[PDB]
Amino acid sequence: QVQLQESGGSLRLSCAASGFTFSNYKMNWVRQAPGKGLEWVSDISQSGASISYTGSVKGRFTISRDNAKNTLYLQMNDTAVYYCARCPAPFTPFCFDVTSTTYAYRGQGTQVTV
Amino acid sequence: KAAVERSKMIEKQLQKDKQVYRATHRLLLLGADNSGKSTIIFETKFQVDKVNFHMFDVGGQRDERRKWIQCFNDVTAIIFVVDSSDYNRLQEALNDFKSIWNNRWLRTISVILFLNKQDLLAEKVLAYFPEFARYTTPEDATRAKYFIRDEFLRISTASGDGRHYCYPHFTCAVDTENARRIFNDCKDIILQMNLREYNLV
Amino acid sequence: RLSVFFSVIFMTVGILSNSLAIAILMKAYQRFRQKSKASFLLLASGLVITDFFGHLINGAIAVFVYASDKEWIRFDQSNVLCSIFGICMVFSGLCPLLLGSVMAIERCIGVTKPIFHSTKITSKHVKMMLSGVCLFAVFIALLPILGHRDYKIQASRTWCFYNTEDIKDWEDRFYLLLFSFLGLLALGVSLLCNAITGITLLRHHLEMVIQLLAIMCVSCICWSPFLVTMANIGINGNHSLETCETTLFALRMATWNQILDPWVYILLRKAVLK
Amino acid sequence: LVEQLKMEANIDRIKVSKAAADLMAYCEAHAKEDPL
Amino acid sequence: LRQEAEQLKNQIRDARKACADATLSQITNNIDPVGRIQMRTRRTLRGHLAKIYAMHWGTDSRLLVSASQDGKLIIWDSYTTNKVHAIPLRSSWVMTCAYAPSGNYVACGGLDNICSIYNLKVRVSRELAGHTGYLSCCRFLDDNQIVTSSGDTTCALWDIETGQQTTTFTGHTGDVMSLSLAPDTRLFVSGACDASAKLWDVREGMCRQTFTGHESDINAICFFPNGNAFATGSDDATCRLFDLRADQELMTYSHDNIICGITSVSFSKSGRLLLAGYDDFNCNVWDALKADRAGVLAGHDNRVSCLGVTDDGMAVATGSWDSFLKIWN
Ligand SMILES: CCCCC[C@](C)(O)/C=C/[C@@H]1[C@@H](C/C=C\CCCC(=O)O)[C@@H](O)C[C@H]1O
Repeated sequence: QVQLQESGGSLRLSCAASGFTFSNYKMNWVRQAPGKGLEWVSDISQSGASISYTGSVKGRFTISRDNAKNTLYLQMNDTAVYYCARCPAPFTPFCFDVTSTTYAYRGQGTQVTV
Repeated sequence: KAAVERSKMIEKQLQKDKQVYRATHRLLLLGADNSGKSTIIFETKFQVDKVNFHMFDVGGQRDERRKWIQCFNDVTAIIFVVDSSDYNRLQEALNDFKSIWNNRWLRTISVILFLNKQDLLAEKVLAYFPEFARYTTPEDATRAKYFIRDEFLRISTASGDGRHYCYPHFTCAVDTENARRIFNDCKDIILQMNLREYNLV
Repeated sequence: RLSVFFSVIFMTVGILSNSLAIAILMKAYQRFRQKSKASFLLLASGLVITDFFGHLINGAIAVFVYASDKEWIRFDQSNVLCSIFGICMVFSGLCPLLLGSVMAIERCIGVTKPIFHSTKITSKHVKMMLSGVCLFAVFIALLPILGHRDYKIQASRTWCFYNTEDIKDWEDRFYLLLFSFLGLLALGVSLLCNAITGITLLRHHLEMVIQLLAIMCVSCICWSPFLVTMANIGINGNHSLETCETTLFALRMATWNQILDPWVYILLRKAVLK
Repeated sequence: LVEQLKMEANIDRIKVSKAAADLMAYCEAHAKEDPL
Repeated sequence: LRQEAEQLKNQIRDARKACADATLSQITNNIDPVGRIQMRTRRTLRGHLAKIYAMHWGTDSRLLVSASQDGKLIIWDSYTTNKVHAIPLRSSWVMTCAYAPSGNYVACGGLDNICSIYNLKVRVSRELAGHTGYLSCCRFLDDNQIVTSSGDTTCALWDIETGQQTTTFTGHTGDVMSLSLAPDTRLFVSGACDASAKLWDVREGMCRQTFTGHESDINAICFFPNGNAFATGSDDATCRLFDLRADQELMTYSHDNIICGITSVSFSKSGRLLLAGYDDFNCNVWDALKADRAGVLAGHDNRVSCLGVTDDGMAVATGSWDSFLKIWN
């Protein structure tokens, strides 16, 4: 049972993962703004390697992953529901359907109002 | 034995269908509903210089597409259409292009990238990406359009060297030269495949 | 200053190179065959197979002749062995030249006109042209036997070829001229097609140009002396010509062409060398 | 989803030892006529 | 509602943990290991112009069917290698093909969202059209009923004579990739792209149990010969065995050298051997009880897309993207 639980709502959003080998997948941070669709914020690989950010938050947000603790952190310093999403398969450098209306490997999300 | 006769007839028909199958080039058309894909499963068959092109637009499934995309492993090219006019969804198009480019089962397929609706972009420029301020136009032919093209080309050239190539084009809604461009990039793709075979790459 | 060693080393090097090329070509043919028609791979496979078989047969016959203390008299009463050896020599000389010209033409078409090459050639045509080239080489080899004359023993008394060291009728001169003209035509066609391909690529490109240049240089250098000598002998009546001292050298150079074919065609690629 | 979870939780389960024992019994009884 | 669902899931997990007293590996520790299985390629079926996507053995154990990327559906005689039939498809994006137990019909489907049913007596006889996603799998119950799964996260039971969905099965949150019929033909199992598998009652039409052990999408599902267990292959490079009566996973078949997904699974006649096709171009044969790799089937130049074991267990057919079907014994 793959489970992703988001906490937090400057902020220190956390995502606790279970039901899969955390240090085998590429993690993403996504949001859904009111009256809009799911938008990709950030992306981190499986070994702290190359990190990507979206234009709207470039340079302002940061992402990290604790493989030993199996957690995903997003430090921020707009109002939306934030989700931590997982790549569908391990050892692949591409998350395909993370920003989909019904994605199986995405958490429940946490609200952030600014 | 009549079974051998039936098998031989089937094999002859299969050879004929092999000729027909190899004499055709198949293309996968991708892009968001925002872009003008149609103006560029729906099947479009056209001919350039007595060469047959069959383009497929798959729009009958859900937005989860990591499983039925693998059906297009041996497609000749992926025509990716992007609305350069809308800056709001430009990052979505960039992420879509990156996912298509870096897919394991699409890592040997070349992409013809169309930057559609260049008239709307030109109108909008005359009276999202903070790196645009620290950008200078290249020594190419005849700034925003080339900035977007370079944004796509950075992803294209980041990975997949020598296996597949990206062919950017600037397009309008009333452009009539897209078929010729597709023909030329397909010719270059075939040449690259031949060169990779001759060198045992 | 003649010994069976020359033949033995040439045999071993050619066989080993062609076997390595055959294995690499089989693997590459499977891999590239589940992508398109591998016409170049099929032609290269035919070329290396022909080179291996010619090396084996001709070297075996030469070693048998050498081991018999050059006693050409009391082992071939009807000169059947000499005719067979001459047929094998002519086939193993002609087949690589025609095959190389065919691959040059195919690669020129596939580079200058890739869409036409992919859509209107197919693999049945490639197999048919390979078989036709082999059959044409066989027919040209057999033609003197299918006529009236027979292959003679050369001045070195170690190989059988056309009648050269004799002022014969017009038949011997015609046969020598035919062999020389076919070889030179193959060389010229290969040169022209490879030059066109290299010019098109210049105006994976660098490696392709390098291998084309190597193919041209090796083929020309290693096959021109023998064809020129044969043409000179055929045009004249050996009254104004060379002797066995240079004919053997030219034959050795042709042997080295057949040896170096797999290396300049298959084995010198970056992926293969890895 | 709640009703389906209740329906799935409202069933009886056989111990894992019994399931493994039956799997072993079937495999050992039918291995005589397994060509592979 | 989320709290209640979480509590119910926790209760189910606690019940499963209480039920599990021993392990399958511990139970199967005193039995003799299966020797090194060395199956050789007895046949090679050629004729498909592109990648082979699916195959299905006939119940007569001699004739089989295969679907290809070039929109071809070829029925082969496995013994004599001769081709029995070649059917052209309207759509060349097929994903599955099925053989009727009677041998008179063959079904297929794909990206067209249609299940096409052809009478071998060869032209189409039925076109079932109720799915809003690509048709991933289809299995015949008899000449009149067929069970299908699609990418719209639902399964269906169709009456072929009327061409209408007799029953629908809902509950999967991802695209359903495979299904397997029980030997009794009263239950079936389905695996989907949500790392979960479900057991469905055909007659009632309701989900019985849900099994969640895998980490990624499940591509293959197969049913144990006696019908009290099933095996699943997924994208996390592992295969798993689940027992219906215990309602929990029993054994995991994986090694720390496989980093590719599983595209197909199958069982031998006795169920002792589990055969799984991988994306690394090779097939692996595992000891089902001891979870040890009993052997390897190699000889395909591309990834193995489909895999099946004959009804009498006398051969294994594997189809790959290398456009070839290989029979192994
Ligand atoms: C016009 C024919 C060109 C030959 C090309 C070929 C057959 O592919 C290479 C051949 C060598 C063969 C030469 C036969 C006799 C040689 C004379 C004896 C002498 O030199 O004293 C053996 O010698 C070992 C082969 O390497």
